[PDB]
Amino acid sequence: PLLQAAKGLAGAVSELLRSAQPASA
Amino acid sequence: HMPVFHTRTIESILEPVAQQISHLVIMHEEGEVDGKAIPDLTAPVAAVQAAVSNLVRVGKETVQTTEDQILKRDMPPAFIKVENACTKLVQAAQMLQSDPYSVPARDYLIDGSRGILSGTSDLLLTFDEAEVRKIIRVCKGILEYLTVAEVVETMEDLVTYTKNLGPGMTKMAKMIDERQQELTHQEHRVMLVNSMNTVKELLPVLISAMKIFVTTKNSKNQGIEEALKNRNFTVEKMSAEINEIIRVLQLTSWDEDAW
Repeated sequence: PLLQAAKGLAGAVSELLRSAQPASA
Repeated sequence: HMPVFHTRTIESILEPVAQQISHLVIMHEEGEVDGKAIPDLTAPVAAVQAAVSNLVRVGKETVQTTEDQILKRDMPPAFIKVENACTKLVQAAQMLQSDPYSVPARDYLIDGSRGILSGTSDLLLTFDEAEVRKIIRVCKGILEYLTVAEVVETMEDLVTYTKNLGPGMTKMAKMIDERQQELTHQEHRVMLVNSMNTVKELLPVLISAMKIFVTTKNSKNQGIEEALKNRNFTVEKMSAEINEIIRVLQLTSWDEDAW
């Protein structure tokens, strides 16, 4: 379903932004 | 520039990512943080590409399974948006894997992330407009059926009328109840709720006026026109309450330019 698919995209983008943070900081 | 989240569902899904983007921007204004290498983002970007591809397929399935022409028109432009933004993210990960300190790659990262946020918002909004249109179709059904009251002259047609209307009302009320919980403005919630409450109180009153009318026609006491008029007044007050609900729902949406 659409809502779950958007939750997954929001999740992937959050993980991406979190990974973009310097190692470490 | 940044998208507005109109319902509580949309806010819960998107708000946290919107916050994450702002945190990254603010973090980069600190001297200890800017200048530092952005780690390898190939894999995390692959995940996003996978989630974008899933979202586009689910949306396409939603476009090929619906009767909603407005939806069929609005979704695609949103698919293009998130796919374009996803392309920027992919590009930035490439740039950053050769130059981890690129400033323009970091910009592509932020722009791609913002674009996915707004593209997803647009899509969720379009889907939300369509759900609201389903609610409006039910209300409009009830509105139409209320005029069927005018062709009911026998006790048998009355029982049929009542059988059919009761469940339609119950269904409208549930949908309105569910909807009021999605709204971010209390003004709209109480309007919707009070209107639905008034229509529920008017039902038994309408059914009683219809019965008095049928009875009068049969028994023949001469007061038939008073009975008709009273039934019509009830239909009229109910129809105005429903039109108010339809209008608040239309006010609660139509939100984007699209369609």
